Amino acid sequence: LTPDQQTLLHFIMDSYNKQRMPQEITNKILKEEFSAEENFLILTEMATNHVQVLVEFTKKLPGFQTLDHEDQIALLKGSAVEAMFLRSAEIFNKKGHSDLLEERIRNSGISDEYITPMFSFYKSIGELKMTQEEYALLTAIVILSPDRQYIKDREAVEKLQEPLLDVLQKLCKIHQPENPQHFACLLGRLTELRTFNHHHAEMLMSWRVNDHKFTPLLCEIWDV
Amino acid sequence: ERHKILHRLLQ
Ligand SMILES: C[C@]12CC[C@H]3[C@@H](CC=C4C=C(C(=O)O)CC[C@@]43C)[C@@H]1CC[C@@H]2C(=O)c1ccc(O)cc1
Ligand SMILES: [Y+3]
Repeated sequence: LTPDQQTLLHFIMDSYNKQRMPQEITNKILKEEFSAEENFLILTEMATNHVQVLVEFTKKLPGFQTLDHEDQIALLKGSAVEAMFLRSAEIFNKKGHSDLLEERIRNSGISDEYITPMFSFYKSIGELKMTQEEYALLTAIVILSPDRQYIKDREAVEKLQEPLLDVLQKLCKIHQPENPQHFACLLGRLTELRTFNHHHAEMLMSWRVNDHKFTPLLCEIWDV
Repeated sequence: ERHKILHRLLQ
């Protein structure tokens, strides 16, 4: 990596290394009652909090916070789902504690057709043996995607994402010189990740029908 | 937006 690239990675890692489930939440995962409604509530709190952590992490991505203070909204709005599912893949592969979180996820009003692809994606991520740098850079890349629905200035976003893609590529060559297609593999996983925008929207539909309540922030980002 | 809160915490 060049020094500018090491600098970029060092700051992304400093911030990404601050992400961790709050203890009060962890405690609830262990002791709260077990029911569809309760499980949804626990998940809704973890999600609301994670959107807040994403906001902060994004605010630190270089150049981001100098973009049209609205094309910014397009990005966070557009990437929240993908970032959360990537984060969850990371945690289910690290581990149990998460053993319990899974049992709650499996009885939270999520239809079996979406449970299936969620756990298969986790297994597929587990397979790539990703490093923290890879999870951090991929999340940054997910957030800085130039294809979001409301992107006016797609070219500017493109400019800020490029350097990250470049850093990831070099990292893959450095830490897996004997697995040259690793990088391509990570990019393919980003593709499977995008299908969660649809899975998640179907989950929102089932939950709404089933009369669940979200959170002011989540209602905003997902238009409920 | 409209997405007041998101605009908010995005200081
Ligand atoms: C994505 C998700 C909310 C965010 C959770 C994720 C599973 C594990 C996690 C671990 C985290 C950590 O250890 O830092 C941060 C929260 C996340 C990333 C849940 C799986 C399904 C759920 C969901 O989509 C959902 C969405 C809206 C809701 O109201 C409730 C659930
Ligand atoms: Y079904």
